[PDB]
Amino acid sequence: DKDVKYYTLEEIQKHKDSKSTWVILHHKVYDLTKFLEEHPGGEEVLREQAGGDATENFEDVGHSTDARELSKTYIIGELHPDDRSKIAKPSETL
Repeated sequence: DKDVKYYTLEEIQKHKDSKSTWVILHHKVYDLTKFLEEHPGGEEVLREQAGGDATENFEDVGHSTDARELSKTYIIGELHPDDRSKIAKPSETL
C-alpha cells in the first residue's frame, strides 16, 4: 500500500515530545515537521490548540505567504475512523 495508511489515535495523540508535529485537518494526519521550523511562532499552529471547530473551510492566509501546497506534501496518511468522532454502531441490528 502507498496511499494514505490508516494510522491510529494513540499514534497521533502522542506527539508531546520529539519533533515533527502531527496535526489533523478533518480526517487526515499532517506531519508538518517542515512547517514547524518555517514560521517560528508556536511550532504547531495549524488550528489545533484552542479548538475553534476544525480549521474552517481550510487554512487561512492571515500569517501565511506560500499558501499553495502546504496542506499536501506535509501529510503522511489518515486516521482510523474507528477512533475519529464516531463511536456509534450503525447496521449490525436489522
